[PDB]
Amino acid sequence: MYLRITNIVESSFFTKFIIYLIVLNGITMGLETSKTFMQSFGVYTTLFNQIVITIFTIEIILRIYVHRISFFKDPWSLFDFFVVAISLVPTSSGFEILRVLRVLRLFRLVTAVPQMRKIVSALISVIPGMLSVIALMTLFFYIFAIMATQLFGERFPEWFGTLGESFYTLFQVMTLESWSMGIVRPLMEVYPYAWVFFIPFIFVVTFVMINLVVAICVDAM
Amino acid sequence: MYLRITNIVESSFFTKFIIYLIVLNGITMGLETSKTFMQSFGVYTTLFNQIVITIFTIEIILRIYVHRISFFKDPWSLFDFFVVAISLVPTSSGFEILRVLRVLRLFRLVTAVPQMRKIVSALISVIPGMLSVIALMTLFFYIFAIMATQLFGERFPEWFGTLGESFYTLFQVMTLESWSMGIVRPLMEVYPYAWVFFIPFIFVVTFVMINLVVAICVDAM
Amino acid sequence: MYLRITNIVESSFFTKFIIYLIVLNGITMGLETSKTFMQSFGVYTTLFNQIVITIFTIEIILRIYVHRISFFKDPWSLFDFFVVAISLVPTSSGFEILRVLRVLRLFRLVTAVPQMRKIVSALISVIPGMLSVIALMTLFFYIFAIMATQLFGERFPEWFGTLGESFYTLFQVMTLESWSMGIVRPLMEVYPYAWVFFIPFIFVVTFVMINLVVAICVDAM
Amino acid sequence: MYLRITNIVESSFFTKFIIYLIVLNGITMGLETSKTFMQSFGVYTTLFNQIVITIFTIEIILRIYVHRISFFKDPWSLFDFFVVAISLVPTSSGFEILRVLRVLRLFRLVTAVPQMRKIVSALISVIPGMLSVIALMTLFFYIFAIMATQLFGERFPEWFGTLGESFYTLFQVMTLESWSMGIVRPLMEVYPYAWVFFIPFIFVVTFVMINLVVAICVDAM
Repeated sequence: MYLRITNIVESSFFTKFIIYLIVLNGITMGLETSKTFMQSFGVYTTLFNQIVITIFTIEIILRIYVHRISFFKDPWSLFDFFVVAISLVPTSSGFEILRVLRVLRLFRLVTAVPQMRKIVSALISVIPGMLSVIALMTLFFYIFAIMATQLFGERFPEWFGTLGESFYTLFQVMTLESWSMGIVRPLMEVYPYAWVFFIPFIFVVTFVMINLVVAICVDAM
Repeated sequence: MYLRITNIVESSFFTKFIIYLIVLNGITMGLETSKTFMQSFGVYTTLFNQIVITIFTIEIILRIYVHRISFFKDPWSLFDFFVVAISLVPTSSGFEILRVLRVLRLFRLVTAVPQMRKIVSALISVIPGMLSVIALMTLFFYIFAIMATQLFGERFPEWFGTLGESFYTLFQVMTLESWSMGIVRPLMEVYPYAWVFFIPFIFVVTFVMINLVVAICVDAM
Repeated sequence: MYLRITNIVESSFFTKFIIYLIVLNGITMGLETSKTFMQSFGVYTTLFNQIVITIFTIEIILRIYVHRISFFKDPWSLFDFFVVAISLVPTSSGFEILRVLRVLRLFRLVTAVPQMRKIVSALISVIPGMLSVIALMTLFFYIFAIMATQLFGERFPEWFGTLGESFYTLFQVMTLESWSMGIVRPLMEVYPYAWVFFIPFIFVVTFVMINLVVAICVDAM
Repeated sequence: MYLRITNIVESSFFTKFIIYLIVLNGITMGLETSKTFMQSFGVYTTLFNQIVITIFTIEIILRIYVHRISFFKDPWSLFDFFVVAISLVPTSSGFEILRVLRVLRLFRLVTAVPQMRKIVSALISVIPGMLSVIALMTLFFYIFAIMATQLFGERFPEWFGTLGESFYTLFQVMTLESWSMGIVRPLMEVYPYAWVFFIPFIFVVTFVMINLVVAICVDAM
């Protein structure tokens, strides 16, 4: 029966059918959002969901047979696998994160549809040639975060009282959001030289970003 | 008479004249702004308005005869058409949106004048080679908008209570405006892990935009 | 005597002497800033100023003789001329703008010193191939500014009650500063669809900027 | 014994060992952050600190013998030298700045590890080809800082009362943070034309930065 199913799976109708449900369930997720719609077509949608997830487990099963080991070595199928598994976990139990994470299946539309795979693929290919810099940066944040925690955490618990607190704040300063009016001016009210810690941080972190950008452009060209 | 008129439309004086009015109506449009001016040269300008729209419906007609089917296949013509059309809709009735959209006619200066067309044409030519990414992103915003609405809309109605409110807020976060001080810090007051939903979102969204820019730059090369 | 002076001006000592005073007066301007220093070396500096400006008028005079018409056709000398003229205007009379504008002479250091001329020259060379786009943009702002003045100036006098008010605000939105929390969220409290006017504005204005950037990189390469 | 030691320093185990401690002291540095941890493994870590700095002064010495004059001519060596030196300065005395600067040792991980050196080296190599612009800009900030101080320092002490306060504020405006809502709008409440000093400043500063980026990108190509 292998080739029998292998012809169903490998078929056109099959994919088109799946890609059909994606956009269908996708639209349903947006309506499941409305408190009103839920009072009307409430159940209609709830059932439509259990249906799709079933149809999708069947599909993922068929695909594994038709691909055996190859499947669990294909990034795209792996995703499809993991994304459907989450959707499988009972509506209740544990936290509703999983209940929310289910919407991640709409990402199935990137997998199932070529071109999308193309862009995503092209974007990710760039990541590798950025890890050296990304690593440099994380070391940088780690070092400055530890320094900030012990330089301002005492009098500024909210923004630097912790290593993670400091990580968050330093990240914020990097995006340049409210860094002066929101964090450094207030800080200088107690530590007049805090600017000696942040301006440099801003320069180094900005310079890198600039370079990083350059890299991608020049390397792609 | 075809060739008779066709020689008027195709004439220099014709274009130069139309371009003359554009800049004139254009200038008079900025005075129509002054509460004071409107108390003096008020009517002068009002009449001058009906005059220009007249002359312009004339011009648009002639052009259609001299071009027939070709006119309604010319992007620039079409624009000129739809922009003068609006300007035609009666001063009253419905809403004043239309009454405001009239100023869109000053865009005719991009049409009537070469060079401007080159830039607009050059800018737009790039759009098509961005649709794969723009689609990817929209999908992304859609998925995260749904998640956010069901994760923070209960306690944060203003920013996430709705799918559309969430779209707006997520766009704001993308432009990085007030994302930390104004949205995420407050959010973490109730949801300590909210940073796990927004930092990644900021990374993905930022990465893409970076790439997209590379593309505009690389492809032009 | 021409060649006599033409040998003084054209000399090395001459330039080095001028470039010397620049950095000298430059440092003096930074001290003239201190309320304290002004209570001590107050006059010392005030005289040192009248001296330099004199020495500089002499210099600019010599240069004109040694160059005649060529002078008033050299951008760099013209600047030097205009910048010294302002410094000439009496300390009193009119407004102190001129009194402040005097500090513009420190820009003499860009003129007098090569390399600086080089960079400035290279930066400005780019401007020309940006005017088409810059023009497009100014038209854009003009049109949207007029629209905003008549769409929100009534209920938001501070930010849109005027054509110029609107120009300023729209510029702010372009730099993306407080555009949502600061201007559009508040605006939507009265005009729920204001986002339909600003998001597009943000996209168009951002797209252009992105392109503009690309241009310079690609054209320079 | 030269070659005897020279074979230890030059050995793999030597480097791997040093790199081992870096990551160890590194990890222990993030725990030294926890108020709690310090109440438990408090001393454990404290002693482990004196141990590492010891081992490191040893390592730095050996290296100097095996390299002599070459050591104090190696940027990376020098860094390792000056970073361990600080870490040597007694826990007490003077200020704890030094006590905090100790964490800078984790930067040794950039030194001791190749690849990291490549990036840092690659990033820095670009700096030199930016000094002409960086000089131009600094001149610019200096001139505008002086002007601003004498134009708004009287009524706006916090942001412009001083040459240095002005430097800080102008830098903030350059990063575009809160420049309108937080600085210029308030300013215009007393000085209606302040927009004539800041928009141009924003244009010049933005233009340059754009170019500077082009340079990093173009030159790498």
